[PDB]
Amino acid sequence: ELTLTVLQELRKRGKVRVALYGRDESTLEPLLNWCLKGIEDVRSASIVADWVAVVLELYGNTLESSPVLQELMIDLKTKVRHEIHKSKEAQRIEGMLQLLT
Amino acid sequence: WHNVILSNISSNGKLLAHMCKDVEHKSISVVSLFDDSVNLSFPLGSILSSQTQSLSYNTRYVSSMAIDNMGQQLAVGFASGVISIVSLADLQIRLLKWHIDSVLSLSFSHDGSYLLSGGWEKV
Amino acid sequence: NILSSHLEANSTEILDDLMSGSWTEPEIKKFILTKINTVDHLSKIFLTISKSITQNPWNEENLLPLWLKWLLTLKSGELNSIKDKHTKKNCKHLKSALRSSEEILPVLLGIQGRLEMLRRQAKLREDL
Amino acid sequence: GPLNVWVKWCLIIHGGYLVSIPNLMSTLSSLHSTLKRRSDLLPRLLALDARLDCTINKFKTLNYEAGDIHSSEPVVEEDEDDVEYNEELDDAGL
Amino acid sequence: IKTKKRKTLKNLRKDSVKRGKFRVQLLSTTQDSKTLPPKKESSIIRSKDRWLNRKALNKG
Amino acid sequence: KQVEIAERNTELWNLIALPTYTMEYLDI
Amino acid sequence: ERMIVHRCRFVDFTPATITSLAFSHKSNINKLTPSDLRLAIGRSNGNIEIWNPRNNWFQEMVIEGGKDRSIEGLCWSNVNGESLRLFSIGGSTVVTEWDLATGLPLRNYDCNSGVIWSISINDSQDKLSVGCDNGTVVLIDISGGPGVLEHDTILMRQEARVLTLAWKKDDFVIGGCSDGRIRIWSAQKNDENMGRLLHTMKVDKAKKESTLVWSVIYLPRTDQIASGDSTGSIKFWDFQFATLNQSFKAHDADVLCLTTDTDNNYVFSAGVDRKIFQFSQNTNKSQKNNRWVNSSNRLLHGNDIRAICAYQSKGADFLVSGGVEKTLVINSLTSFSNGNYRKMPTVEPYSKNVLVNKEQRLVVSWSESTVKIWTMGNYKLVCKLTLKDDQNISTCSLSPDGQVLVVGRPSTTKVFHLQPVGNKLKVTKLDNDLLLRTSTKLVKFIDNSKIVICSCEDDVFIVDQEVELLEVTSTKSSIKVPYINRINHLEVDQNIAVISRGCGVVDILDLKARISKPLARLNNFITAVHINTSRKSVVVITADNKIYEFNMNVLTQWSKNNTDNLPKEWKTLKENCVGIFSDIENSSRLWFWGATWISRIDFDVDFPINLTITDESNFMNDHFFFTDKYKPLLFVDLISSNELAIIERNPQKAFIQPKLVF
RNA sequence: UGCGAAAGCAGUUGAAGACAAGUGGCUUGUCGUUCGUUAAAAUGGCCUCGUCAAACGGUGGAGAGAGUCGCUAGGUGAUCGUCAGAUCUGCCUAGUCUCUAUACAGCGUGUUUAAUUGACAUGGGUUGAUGCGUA
Repeated sequence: ELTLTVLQELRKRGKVRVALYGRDESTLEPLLNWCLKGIEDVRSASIVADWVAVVLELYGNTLESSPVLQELMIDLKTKVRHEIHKSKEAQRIEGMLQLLT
Repeated sequence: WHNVILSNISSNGKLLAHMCKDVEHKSISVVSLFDDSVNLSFPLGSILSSQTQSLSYNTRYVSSMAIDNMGQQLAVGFASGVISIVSLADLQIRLLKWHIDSVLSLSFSHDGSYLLSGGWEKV
Repeated sequence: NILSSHLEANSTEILDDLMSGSWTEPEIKKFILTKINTVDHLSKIFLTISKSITQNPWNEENLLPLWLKWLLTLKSGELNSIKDKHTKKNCKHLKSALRSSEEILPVLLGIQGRLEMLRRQAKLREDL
Repeated sequence: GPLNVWVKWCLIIHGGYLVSIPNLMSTLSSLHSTLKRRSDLLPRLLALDARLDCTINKFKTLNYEAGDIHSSEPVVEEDEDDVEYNEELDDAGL
Repeated sequence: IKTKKRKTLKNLRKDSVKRGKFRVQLLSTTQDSKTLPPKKESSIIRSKDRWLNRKALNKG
Repeated sequence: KQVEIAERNTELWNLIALPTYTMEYLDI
Repeated sequence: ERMIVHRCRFVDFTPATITSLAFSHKSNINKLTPSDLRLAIGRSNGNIEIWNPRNNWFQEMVIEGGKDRSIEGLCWSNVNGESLRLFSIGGSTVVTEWDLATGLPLRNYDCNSGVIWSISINDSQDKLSVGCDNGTVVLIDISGGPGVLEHDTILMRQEARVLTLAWKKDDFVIGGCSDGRIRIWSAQKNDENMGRLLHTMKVDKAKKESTLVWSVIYLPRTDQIASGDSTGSIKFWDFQFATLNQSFKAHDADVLCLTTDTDNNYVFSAGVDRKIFQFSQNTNKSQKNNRWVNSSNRLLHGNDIRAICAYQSKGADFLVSGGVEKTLVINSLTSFSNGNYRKMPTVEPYSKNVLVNKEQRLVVSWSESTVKIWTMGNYKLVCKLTLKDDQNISTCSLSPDGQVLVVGRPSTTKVFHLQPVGNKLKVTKLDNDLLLRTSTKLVKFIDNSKIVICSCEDDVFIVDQEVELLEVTSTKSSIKVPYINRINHLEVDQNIAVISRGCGVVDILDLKARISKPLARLNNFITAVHINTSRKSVVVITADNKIYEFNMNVLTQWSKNNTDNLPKEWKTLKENCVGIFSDIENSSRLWFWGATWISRIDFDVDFPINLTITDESNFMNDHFFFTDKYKPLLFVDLISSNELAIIERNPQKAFIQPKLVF
């Protein structure tokens, strides 16, 4: 919750981009390596979504250069694949007991 | 004064400064009003830096000015954020950069050794 | 081959709907990417596929949406800069044609849950 | 993952008892709140995996345009026998 | 030969070996002593640059 | 198949340096 | 073919950090700039460049030092009527005085106490303070003549090392020490309190680390001492009463160097937080109240500022500053915040470190005490010579056919046979004790065997023997700056050479008869010389960026209209052309280059018509093509009739002063 | 800009004059100028007033951490091997099992539904970073 509240304070307060400007491979790996863990939880995943979206918006060339965060993006992709299967099947359970009202 | 852009009067009310817009650009004139003790004027391009003429219009727009109770110094606060104390006897400037947005208000103390400033930060 | 025939036809001057049909003929994923990688400019392929996906946002063919998603993956540094007079309302009506599926994915997942419940209790009560 | 297999079987089998119960949502509120907060953010991670997968296969196809080139590109060297012929004190020596 | 090349280099370059109670120093050459100023004292040069790269000023 | 096409066009809607040695040319 | 261009970035020849700037003459605002003014730049690898600020800062001479040599302070000395004298401390126990002619030390005076931390020169320049690591301040009697230095007096000792010195006048000597204090000694001979320390002042210490006073100057118009210490604070102290008037909390880290102008209306200051602060007292109220104000502040440097100095004359008023990033920066003195500034290139190769040979497509390049050779193909490093029997390197040349290399420094030179053994070379010393004993500046290879040697003591040999060389009239600037009549350049191919000395004298020499036939015919310092075998011509270019050519056996009509039909690029050029050659496919077009551009002039065409030393001060006396897209430039040459070799440079922690984030 | 629902649906972006720069005109750009239309950047960031320690009362927790190769479900690797399968007592994940000052987080205890006390002369001076190794 402390990592979440400083992410949310930087999101509401100023700029995700300001907090992410001067980074490179070695100084982004903490963020994405936490975003792997934060993408599972419901309370963090909106903030994890927009932080990952901004960092791939403004570091799409470091994606090409460094291979050792390509694999981090691939692991993040399979994480969002598991989570989207979960968020789809939760909607299916929601419908299947909406049927029982 | 046949065209005025901005104006201020000292704390004792003994003199007043203002801007002119008389051609290539504006101008700045100070005048004592309760006596003909002093009245001077100069184009403010001699106040402004050489960097500001190749920069944005905020660097040369002026949103505040103030004078002290002797008319020795004058504070020009610009819309870029800086303040500049000119020394009116010789037109040498000193830059004070803290305001990261526009300078909206300036004042001197009575002895003239402290400058209150306020802007878009609420500080 | 037939990808080269579609390339030459779509590159000459004309036959854009027939060009997308010839692209849908062989329809490889690798050659689908290669036909985007080869050409240096488009004759408003975005405009004709914009009107095709606007008139059919619910088609069972994955060909033109696959072509649109690979075009947007590989060339969107230039689709936002080729033209911005008719292309602005083009992307506008394409986005408004496609937002309704985002509006109705929850009801389709709900009905999928409904039907899985019904078919599984019907498989359950199978009379010994 | 594992436990909602239990919750879908409880609804399928006991489909009469908890449709005859008078307040379904009031009696199993915690299930409704859990599934609502699980499935409420589904458009957000839809947009997340669209934007993520786009850049992922973008660098994947750009690097698969030249994926064979970095297998024998490294032809680097070191302080070779020019250093031995270089050491002029060791050239007076040996 | 890979693990002792610096050893034989330094043991052939260096001088002033021991002889029992004694130590036989070489005198240097007017060549070097009149072509160059003497080397810096690495103690004080390291002190000055280590001060200007102390941790308390956050360099980057 | 309806959820599959809804998923793919939802994806569509949510989808809407110097080396050490070169060799180049200049004017004669 | 069209011109195919090898943009090489292989050579990582990197200079070292500027540690000491000094000006030869002091300021004297109301008199003209003297013709003898030189700036001296001591780096941190131990070499001392000497630049002349006439017409955008050309570099006259360079005095290199060798392995593990550095230079921390240096001071000039010019008693009126006698030659310039240049003393310098390194990181050692000696002071080193250099004779400016040869580029060698002519004196290594071992100061009789400890490792020297700072050096300063007396006003009237008869005495020299060296402030040492064991807390001593040693006076060295300088006025005995150039070269002879005597010990005078060790001043009253103390514990901590004295890190900076200054003199009040001939009378007092001020010293900032590493215990956070500022002592004041009296060096007034024949007083009762001679040598004992009169006062001690203590600066506001840092809370969590020790404080060191890094820079101390005396301000003669008022009666103060300005002092910068390692907290960043800058303090002004009344000399009589020995006490603080006002303290400014200016920098964020240490203040390494600070200086002032002539009339002490400004004090400029700089340090490791890489901003230059300006403290002004120019108002009549400021002068009658003795109140400096913190006027301005500029961010111009990249890493540090370790040296700052100021010059101010009738047609020159600039402060010069340099630091850990290797470049120099010129600003205006009385117009610091308002005016403009010029960041010099990190190297302007007036003395080259790279040359190529067209056979084998190979290029040699020498940094400090090692040479390296690679070939074009890509490219491949074929050989290198890290000769460590050597200590310092200087200029080098290869034989045409690429057989024998000759490396040469001012103490000796050495010649190495080379044999390409395939993907490597084999290099063998060939002994010649005449070469092993001679001092060499330039070696330029008459034949595959014959070379011409310019010695550091003005000898011109021809080995593998003696060119008669006439003498030059010794005027006041030649006796003042004692290297003006020294052979800078010599260029040769096929038995005909030409030498060049910086008085404006460029003399041809036939290698057969070894007679001069002088063609001096010049007005200032000569930047480069190249001989055109077509037209039978010499091509000189001077520091004013004019191209003259003359014939041999005075200037041609092509020179006569070219000089004043010269292009606007040449008329607004800032970096001097350090290299000329001729094209290989055409024997008459010539292809030249400075440190930030590449040009080519055509032999017959003529085109139609329609922060410097700028005064009326004299010099040291009393189809056209232009490109700059290879601007961090080190050396260019040719290989064959269509390709070009453009070898350049390419890139450290610094005090983070962050740009505004959005 | 208008109508709207938080989605969206319709509309765009002219003219005059002055000035600046570049090459009396021509080009470009501005405006503390007017008329009409519903219509990114000057190295430049936020005060002191007392800290530290130990409790207590509510509020949240993804719990902060350590084991058992103990079970359940998996994902996967090195070498050999035709596979079969061998050794690594293969590794990693999640759940379970076991234990701790609920270890974690936050607000409050001046009066509040509730809940707090105690240390310290809250200075000056000299070293203290070049004195240090357990890596």
